[PDB]
Amino acid sequence: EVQLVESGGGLVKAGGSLILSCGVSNFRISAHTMNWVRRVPGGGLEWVASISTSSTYRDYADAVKGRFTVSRDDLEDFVYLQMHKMRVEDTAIYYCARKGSDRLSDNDPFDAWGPGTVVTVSPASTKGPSVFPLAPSGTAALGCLVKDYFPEPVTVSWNSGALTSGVHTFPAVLQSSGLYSLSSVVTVPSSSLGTQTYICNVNHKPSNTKVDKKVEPK
Amino acid sequence: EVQLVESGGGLVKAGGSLILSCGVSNFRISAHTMNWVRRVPGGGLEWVASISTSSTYRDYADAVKGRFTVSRDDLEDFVYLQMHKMRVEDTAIYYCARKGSDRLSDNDPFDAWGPGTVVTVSPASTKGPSVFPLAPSGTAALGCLVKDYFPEPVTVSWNSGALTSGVHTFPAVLQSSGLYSLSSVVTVPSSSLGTQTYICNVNHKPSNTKVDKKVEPK
Amino acid sequence: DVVMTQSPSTLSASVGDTITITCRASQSIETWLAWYQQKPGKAPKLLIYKASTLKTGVPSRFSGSGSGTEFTLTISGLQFDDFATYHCQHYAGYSATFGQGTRVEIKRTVAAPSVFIFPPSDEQLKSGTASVVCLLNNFYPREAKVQWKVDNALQSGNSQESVTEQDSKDSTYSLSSTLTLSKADYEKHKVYACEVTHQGLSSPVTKSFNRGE
Amino acid sequence: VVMTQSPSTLSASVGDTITITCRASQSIETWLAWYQQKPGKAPKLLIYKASTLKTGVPSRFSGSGSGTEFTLTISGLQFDDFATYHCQHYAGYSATFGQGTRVEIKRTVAAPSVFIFPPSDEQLKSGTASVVCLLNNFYPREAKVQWKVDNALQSGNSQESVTEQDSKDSTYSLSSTLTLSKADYEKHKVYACEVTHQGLSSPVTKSFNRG
Ligand SMILES: *[C@@H]1O[C@H](CO)[C@@H](O[C@@H]2O[C@H](CO)[C@@H](O[C@@H]3O[C@H](CO[C@H]4O[C@H](CO[C@H]5O[C@H](CO)[C@@H](O)[C@H](O)[C@@H]5O[C@H]5O[C@H](CO)[C@@H](O)[C@H](O)[C@@H]5O)[C@@H](O)[C@H](O[C@@H]5O[C@H](CO)[C@@H](O)[C@H](O)[C@@H]5O)[C@@H]4O)[C@@H](O)[C@H](O[C@@H]4O[C@H](CO)[C@@H](O)[C@H](O)[C@@H]4O)[C@@H]3O)[C@H](O)[C@H]2NC(C)=O)[C@H](O)[C@H]1NC(C)=O
Ligand SMILES: *[C@@H]1O[C@H](CO)[C@@H](O[C@@H]2O[C@H](CO)[C@@H](O[C@@H]3O[C@H](CO[C@@H]4O[C@H](CO)[C@@H](O)[C@H](O)[C@@H]4O)[C@@H](O)[C@H](O[C@H]4O[C@H](CO)[C@@H](O)[C@H](O)[C@@H]4O)[C@@H]3O)[C@H](O)[C@H]2NC(C)=O)[C@H](O)[C@H]1NC(C)=O
Ligand SMILES: *[C@@H]1O[C@H](CO)[C@@H](O[C@@H]2O[C@H](CO)[C@@H](O[C@@H]3O[C@H](CO[C@H]4O[C@H](CO)[C@@H](O)[C@H](O)[C@@H]4O)[C@@H](O)[C@H](O[C@H]4O[C@H](CO)[C@@H](O)[C@H](O)[C@@H]4O)[C@@H]3O)[C@H](O)[C@H]2NC(C)=O)[C@H](O)[C@H]1NC(C)=O
Repeated sequence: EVQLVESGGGLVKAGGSLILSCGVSNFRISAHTMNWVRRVPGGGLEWVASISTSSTYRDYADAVKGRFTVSRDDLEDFVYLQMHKMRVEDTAIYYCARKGSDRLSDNDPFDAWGPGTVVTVSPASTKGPSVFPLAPSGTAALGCLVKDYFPEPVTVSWNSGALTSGVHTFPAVLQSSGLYSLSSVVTVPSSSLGTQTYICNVNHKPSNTKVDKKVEPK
Repeated sequence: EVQLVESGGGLVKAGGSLILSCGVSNFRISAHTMNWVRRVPGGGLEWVASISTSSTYRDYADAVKGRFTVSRDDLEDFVYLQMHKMRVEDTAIYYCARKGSDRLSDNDPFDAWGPGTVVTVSPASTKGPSVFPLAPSGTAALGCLVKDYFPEPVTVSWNSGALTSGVHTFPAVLQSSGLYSLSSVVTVPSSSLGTQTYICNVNHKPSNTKVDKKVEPK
Repeated sequence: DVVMTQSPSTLSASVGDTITITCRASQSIETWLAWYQQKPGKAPKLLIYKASTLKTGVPSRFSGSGSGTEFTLTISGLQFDDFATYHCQHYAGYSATFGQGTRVEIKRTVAAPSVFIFPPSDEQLKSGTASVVCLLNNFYPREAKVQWKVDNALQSGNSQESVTEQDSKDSTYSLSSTLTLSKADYEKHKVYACEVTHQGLSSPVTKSFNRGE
Repeated sequence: VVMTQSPSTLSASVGDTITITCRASQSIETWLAWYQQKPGKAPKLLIYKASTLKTGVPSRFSGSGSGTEFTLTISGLQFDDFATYHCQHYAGYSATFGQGTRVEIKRTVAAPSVFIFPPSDEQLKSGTASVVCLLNNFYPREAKVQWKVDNALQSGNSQESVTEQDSKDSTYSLSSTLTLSKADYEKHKVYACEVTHQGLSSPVTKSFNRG
């Protein structure tokens, strides 16, 4: 028996990027042309890429040609597949199989395969923010809490840029959901809380989302 | 300018695996020793891997030695870093750095750096499920419902193996949360809904989180 | 460039049946075909490494043929082991292409789905998530369609389906579909229904419930 | 090889001449380099071979030392020079780094003004509660925020973010967000934020009662 061991596969976002790799055991890849194959949710096998013995010639299936790059390491026995700007239909199990035979030739089938690794390309390429008020309970503090937006960045202004003094817009934090969240605050005179209107202008160019939120006492 | 661009960042789980890569422009990599570096939570740097010209030598810091693997592929100008068995202290920005000078020598600093890509290792190495009843409305169907776990499997049985005819447990689905869900069901005589107490004895075997739930009419 | 025209897309049979399958190349190749088995979610296994040319260690029940354009695979009395997918491959020096695999399956008469709908448990709902489950308990063949309607509004994009493979005692397929909604959105509407069509049904089947009733 | 760098934070005025020291656990000859790093940016090389200034690096940066003691001197701090800095031992096919030094603008100690914000009704109706504690205009940068719900120390359910030094008053500000589902937030009443900081003689707590 001989073995191949795919790694790196998981959840992805459309127009995002991932890299797969395949290790091996009981054999050396330095003799073999190495191939990537996938099984789509529709159940059919698609060939994806190959790279020759001696790393000479690299070839691709026409759905991934130009978008993907195949790579190899003949010494530690690893193969790689960069997947730049993935499509929703790049969702598949991705297998790494060796072109091979007991005696090798200038043309053979795939005589050993690894168990395959799942890749899912979720269709949400950009997510637009939610915006929530940070309500002011001398000097008072108020703000806006931008949340659940992808990718960065978000820009925030206050009163269309007329209110700049005392404003702090914080660096975003990356949540364990894979989505970003930032807060923008401003300190102002407590006396102005009844008359002055405070509006934070949240712009998210990647989703083409603009939100104007008025922040007022509860 | 010299151009470097990392790819393959994002979220990972403790005990999990990832692969980084970096590609370049305005230079060919083959004349350079190439490196990986990270910025750990204290704002300090750590060096992570170095691969020499012609892949002659590969050296690593003790924290990542035997866990990680660097590789390079000069004929397309790419460098790779596998990260098997990631741990929470590997949470950092990662960068692909060129060892170099205006005139290259036998030992040099790191001159050209890519903009970096973030890697986060979340401590959720075995996230335990949430388990919920599917309540019966001549033949009735009942069941149990598993959500939000990693890794697989979640295992299910009916009344500790006393019930087996008409039992089905479905293949898991990968949610947009990056966590699994499934359901288990059984069909039984409607007359027995009053007398027989159906229960599902479950386990998330990775975390060894043993759960039970009685299923009865609502 | 070559495309493979494999036929049928699904073959129905039973233990001891001799079966034949056929891959037809869209333009001629020099007998460069090979054939694989694939069990669900597994790696494929190579059976035949050139047309009619069985790989060593493969069970003697397997066979095939090739004519430079038309090709076959044949199995000499199926075992319970053989009820998996089969794929043809055309392999060139630095590329390959495969047929849309012939799924081999255990045959029976058509059987319509018993449909059941489950509301979310109160215990799930208090946590803030509502998972509504639709169960097609047993049917044959595999191909079925389920759609969700909330307040008679056809839903789109908020459900995940999985099918169990053939049952060990009756060889039927089964499907479950999970409609996912936050507690907020779920309490916004009353009726939650699933509508099913299948080979055995003369009209669509709908199961529904009213939230809170 | 192991390295140490001191001080971990260096506070100075514009125009000052400052020194940052690196000490190696064993002799590394002159095989050491220095790097400037801005927030959110990859490090830029300043000096190598201990003293060799990189082509295009301003002359105000210099380095000296051999064996186990190395120094980076910045002679006349400009606003661009207030950054992270790191000593780096380099060898034919490897490297290692010290812990780094952060250079900031010095000002008097300023205690944070603390504010706590409960979740908005809108967000709360969606099923998620994000309270936000704000530490406004403090100096130096080290501050600690602890969340307590019904006097229960929270852990693992909050994230923090800190601004860079304010261009006008040289202070920092910090926001901490404690995130909880609607199911978990309605369980407990009081939500507090305990702040400690060099400018506070005792910790300051801001709190609210749910509802
Ligand atoms: C004078 O004559 C000599 C020959 O006598 C000429 O030299 C030859 O020049 C050819 C044309 O430039 C080159 O052919 C091209 O090569 C590339 C890469 O080929 C790689 O694979 C070769 C085969 O190795 C296989 O097969 C053998 C058995 O035959 C096995 O032992 C081996 O383990 C390996 O098996 C694996 O791969 C198979 C598929 O390849 C699988 O079927 C197996 O199961 C298994 O997985 C190998 O020998 C080559 O060796 C290297 O060659 C490099 C130079 O090319 C050299 O740098 C290096 O040091 C090695 O010696 C390679 O590793 C193919 O991809 C090309 O394919 C064509 O590409 C076209 C597009 O570009 C396309 O249109 C067309 O359809 C084809 O796909 C092509 O075959 C020869 O490699 C080269 N040979 C040597 C020894 O140098 C010389 O050029 C000529 N000069 C003049 C002026 O006339
Ligand atoms: C005939 O055969 C002889 C012996 O086999 C060959 O001599 C060897 O040649 C190779 C290639 O020229 C040498 O490797 C390179 O040596 C460079 C200089 O020598 C080193 O100096 C340092 C001190 O500065 C010493 O510490 C070393 O021990 C060596 O003496 C060296 O700079 C170079 O570095 C490599 O890696 C760096 C990484 O960045 C690259 O930048 C650099 O370009 C290069 O790739 C190599 O190590 C080897 O040292 C020679 N051996 C000796 C001394 O005999 C002849 O070259 C052969 N001639 C023919 C006809 O081919
Ligand atoms: C003449 O032709 C022969 C083949 O016919 C070449 O021999 C091969 O040479 C390579 C490169 O030196 C060898 O690859 C090395 O293998 C090491 C492990 O070898 C043992 O274990 C393996 C299984 O794991 C067995 O197959 C093998 O027989 C041994 O028992 C690896 O650890 C090496 O990796 C290290 O070195 C490289 C480069 O320095 C680094 O990039 C790696 O990170 C790592 O540090 C290396 O991959 C190969 O094993 C040899 N094959 C055989 C059959 O012996 C000759 O090299 C060639 N002559 C010349 C001068 O090129």
